[PDB]
Amino acid sequence: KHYDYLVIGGGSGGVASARRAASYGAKTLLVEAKALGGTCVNVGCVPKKVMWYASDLATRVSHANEYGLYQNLPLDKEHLTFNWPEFKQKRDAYVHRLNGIYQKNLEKEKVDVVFGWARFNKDGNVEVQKRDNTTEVYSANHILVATGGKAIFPENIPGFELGTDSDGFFRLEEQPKKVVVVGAGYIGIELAGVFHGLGSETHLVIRGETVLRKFDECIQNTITDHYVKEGINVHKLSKIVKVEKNVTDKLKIHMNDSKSIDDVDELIWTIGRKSHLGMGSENVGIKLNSHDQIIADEYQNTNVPNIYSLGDVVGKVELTPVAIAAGRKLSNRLFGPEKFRNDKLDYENVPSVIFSHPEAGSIGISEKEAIEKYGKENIKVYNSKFTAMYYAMLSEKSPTRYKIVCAGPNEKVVGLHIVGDSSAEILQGFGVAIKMGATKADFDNCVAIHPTSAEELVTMR
Amino acid sequence: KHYDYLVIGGGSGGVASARRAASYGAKTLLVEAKALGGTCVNVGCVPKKVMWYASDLATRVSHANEYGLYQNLPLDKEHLTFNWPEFKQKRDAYVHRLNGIYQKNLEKEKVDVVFGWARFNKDGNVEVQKRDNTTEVYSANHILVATGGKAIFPENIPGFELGTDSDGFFRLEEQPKKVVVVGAGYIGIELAGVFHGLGSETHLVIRGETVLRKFDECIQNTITDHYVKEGINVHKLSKIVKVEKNVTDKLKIHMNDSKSIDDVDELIWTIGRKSHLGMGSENVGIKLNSHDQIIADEYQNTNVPNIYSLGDVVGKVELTPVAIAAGRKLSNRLFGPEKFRNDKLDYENVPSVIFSHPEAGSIGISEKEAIEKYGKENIKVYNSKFTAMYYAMLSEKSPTRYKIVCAGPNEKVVGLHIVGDSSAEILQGFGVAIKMGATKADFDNCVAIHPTSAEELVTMR
Ligand SMILES: Cc1cc2nc3c(=O)[nH]c(=O)nc-3n(C[C@H](O)[C@H](O)[C@H](O)COP(=O)(O)OP(=O)(O)OC[C@H]3O[C@@H](n4cnc5c(N)ncnc54)[C@H](O)[C@@H]3O)c2cc1C
Ligand SMILES: Cc1cc2nc3c(=O)[nH]c(=O)nc-3n(C[C@H](O)[C@H](O)[C@H](O)COP(=O)(O)OP(=O)(O)OC[C@H]3O[C@@H](n4cnc5c(N)ncnc54)[C@H](O)[C@@H]3O)c2cc1C
Ligand SMILES: *SC[C@H](NC(=O)CC[C@H](N)C(=O)O)C(=O)NCC(=O)O
Ligand SMILES: *SC[C@H](NC(=O)CC[C@H](N)C(=O)O)C(=O)NCC(=O)O
Ligand SMILES: *[C@@H]1O[C@H](CO)[C@@H](O)[C@H](O)[C@H]1NC(C)=O
Ligand SMILES: *[C@@H]1O[C@H](CO)[C@@H](O)[C@H](O)[C@H]1NC(C)=O
Repeated sequence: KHYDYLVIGGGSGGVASARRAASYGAKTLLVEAKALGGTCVNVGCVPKKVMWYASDLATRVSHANEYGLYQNLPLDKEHLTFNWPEFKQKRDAYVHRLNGIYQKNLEKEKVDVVFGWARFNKDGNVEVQKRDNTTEVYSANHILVATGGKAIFPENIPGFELGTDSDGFFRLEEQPKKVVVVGAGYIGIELAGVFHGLGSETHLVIRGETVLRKFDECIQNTITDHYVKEGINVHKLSKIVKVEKNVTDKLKIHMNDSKSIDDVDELIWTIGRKSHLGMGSENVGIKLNSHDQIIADEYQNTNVPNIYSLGDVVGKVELTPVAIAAGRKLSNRLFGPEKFRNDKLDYENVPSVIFSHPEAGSIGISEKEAIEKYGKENIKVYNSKFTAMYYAMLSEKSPTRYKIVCAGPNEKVVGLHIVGDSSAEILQGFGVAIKMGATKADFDNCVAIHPTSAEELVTMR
Repeated sequence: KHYDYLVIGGGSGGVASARRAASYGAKTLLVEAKALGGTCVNVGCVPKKVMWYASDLATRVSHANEYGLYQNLPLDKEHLTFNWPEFKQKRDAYVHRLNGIYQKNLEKEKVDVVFGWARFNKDGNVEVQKRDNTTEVYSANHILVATGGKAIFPENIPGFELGTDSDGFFRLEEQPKKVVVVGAGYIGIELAGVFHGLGSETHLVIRGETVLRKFDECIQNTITDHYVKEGINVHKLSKIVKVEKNVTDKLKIHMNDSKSIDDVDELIWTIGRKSHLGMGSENVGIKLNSHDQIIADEYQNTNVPNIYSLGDVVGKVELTPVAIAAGRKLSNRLFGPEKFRNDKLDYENVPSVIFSHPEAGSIGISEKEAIEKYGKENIKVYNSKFTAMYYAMLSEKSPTRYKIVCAGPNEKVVGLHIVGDSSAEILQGFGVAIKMGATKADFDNCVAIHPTSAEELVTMR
């Protein structure tokens, strides 16, 4: 009936926060409507990366013959086959095991877990409609709303329902021969890369001239250009204006430039996500912003006493590690030692990665943002363009592009943006240095590791 | 016939130093007896990593079927083939191409290049026997000796001449079916990994219980154990006492414990390197240590006025980036602006990598060294053991092992030691942070990147 901490949402932030609270001794209840691990584990980071690994390997196999390997076998694009149904099962099995582990951990850390739809009632308590069909009402001293987000559909577009969202991607049981992905965000860029690496004719529809418009132009241009060069059909300056189903059962996409894409087996909208508001938040007076996101201050406090919110539902830096960290720091503050009274997450200079092909990474501000904030006169930029040594033995090539953005007379690194193989793994350490206030001189103050790609970052202009 | 700077040795340090000196306006002469780029380019870092890419890809292809790819093709260990002769040709082509680029750069940066054996005469000048069949004598105000090293042969062992060294590895025209590598050093560990990944029955002979005994025990144990598990035959507590050749043309290697390895096609000694002397060191008074290495102070000064030395010939931290950096800083000091009159390389906390399978990385001191230096009571160690997500879809597995060694009440990071896929690329950034004086709290002060392996380093114990 009554708890110290009740968490609505079994995702990245909810799970982390519940666990941290319980670690400090706090009768904690966690309510999840679907599966533990939320978006990341079930239809996000995890299954996307597994598919990424498959796509990545498909490409690598096409290099083997040149690398002198398996020369009696035709390891080329033409003979590429991918057993989508079987791989799908293994992927689902892995995700299912992770759910089990999560449920196991929460029980062992003494967090009570209930499955059902949670909602606020007028009294300020939480009604949970259970999966055993009962409906229980619970009370608590502290309540965290970490319900995450959900894909946006372009409901103004006739035929829009004929396509799915990223969740739909993960439900696909067969591989589409021809796929159209809409949106220049990282989710779409990643899915498009995966589809193409696995053999599907792949189309990516974007409003502007370049993908990944939230990132530095170096990332935008390199990924845009490489996607086009490798065979991903990028429709620039385009918006879908109508979708229809044929004789054949395939879709036909109608663009605003009057062009079209015919014989499409699958259409996926990846045009943003919105806050997953299903609770009775109105029943407790939780203020929403003009984008229907829950408002939260720097301590994750909503406007309502003893109600907190974080993660995608708030919508500030929508990444799994961020929610986890905010979740943990909130629990430190509410239930931890006195030294954590003012604990909060620093949301600036969070590094992030795009599992495109090639991968990309970014932390800090873009060159354009740096010029705006500090003025041209005070921005120094370092660039490096090269092809990794791995491609020396190959006719096919992939770009590596490193950009360091510096501000002030000490050349403080305010942005680091990279494109190329291994970027995902390279960035973390540099992230630690940048959070330490690293300058260009600091990057230069570590001897290089040879031969590597990362090495280029400590020996530029 | 007279120069500002004469550099003996066209390798990592020599080339870097010559170019930096010439950049400042200095009539510079570079003398190389073989090929520009030295050990690294011709018989070191470069061709070893190219071969590494081959073995790495060979392993990767054996995971493709599991990853649902090319399932009509038998992509297993049993069907592995490697066209060693053809790949050798491409590898040499790439190296030859790098030689050309170096010659091009140097003559573009106004360094005179002469091929020949250089030696000091009694006058203190340098006579060079050329390929003109000429023999000129040159004088200079400043002389750098950067002649590198060479493999040690165990001349006390009968039949020792029946094996080669790492140079010989790169001369191999055909793949040996059964190969023996001797020594626990990083060069032999790498070569053993390559041989095994490419299908040869591989044997590694070591004096102790573990490989890589200069590194932290975590690296030693993990690589040792994985090599055994893999199928690399590691002969521990052993030493070769006799080598012989049969009828057959194959070798029989006799051990000190009365065991044997017969039908061996190739034997490679990788038991250390020694300074490559042979110039007229004696004619000029250059002092050598008890290991026959040239002595050099913190400014790379030998005991002789206007004669400097660095790189493998001195033998302090034998890596390409180190020689390059020392070469550059020397030129800054000798010919650069007033600013650099006390420029010198910091040889502490130089990061280094081992291209084993899996790769490993290390910077700073081992746990044992820390305890010895700071005392048990002041050392805290963080460990993390896990299998990368890539293996989730596979039956075969590979370990990832991260160790952070901390000293003092601020938990200053004094050692970072890692084993696992991507380690080579992960380490650099962390190296920058350690040279900044990173503490554990600093590692923790950057938000994680999910999903990656590096992530584990900023979220530990
Ligand atoms: C395709 C895709 C790929 C991504 N890849 C990455 C990546 O590689 N790296 C990364 O850092 N981030 C990635 N993200 C983002 C990441 O998934 C999110 O930032 C993260 O999941 C947010 O966690 P959260 O706790 O805010 O909410 P979520 O993780 O979304 O979990 C919210 C939970 O609340 C539950 N819930 C909602 N309402 C109720 C209710 N009323 N009662 C009970 N339960 C309820 C939902 O079932 C859900 O389980 C990806 C996202 C997507 C969509
Ligand atoms: C198998 C192997 C793998 C390695 N892998 C790596 C790696 O991955 N990363 C890394 O950082 N390091 C690696 N190293 C180490 C690296 O190669 C050396 O540290 C580096 O080459 C040292 O450069 P140097 O300038 O000191 O001498 P070198 O690079 O050895 O060059 C010395 C030059 O001097 C010339 N010379 C000698 N005497 C004379 C003379 N009398 N007249 C004219 N010329 C002369 C030689 O021909 C040679 O070209 C590896 C080494 C080996 C052997
Ligand atoms: S990825 C190569 C880099 N390109 C960019 O940085 C583009 C930046 C935008 N154009 C900006 O916002 O202005 C790069 O290194 N460019 C170097 C160059 O000289 O163009
Ligand atoms: S790679 C795993 C780590 N092992 C070691 O550090 C071995 C060290 C030596 N054998 C030694 O200290 O004698 C590891 O995680 N060790 C954890 C530990 O508690 O030692
Ligand atoms: C189609 O829509 C895009 C996206 O807004 C726009 O840039 C482009 O100009 C439009 N094409 C037309 C109207 O010709
Ligand atoms: C063989 O040599 C190794 C290395 O010195 C030593 O450890 C071992 O004890 C020797 N074995 C015997 C039986 O002498």
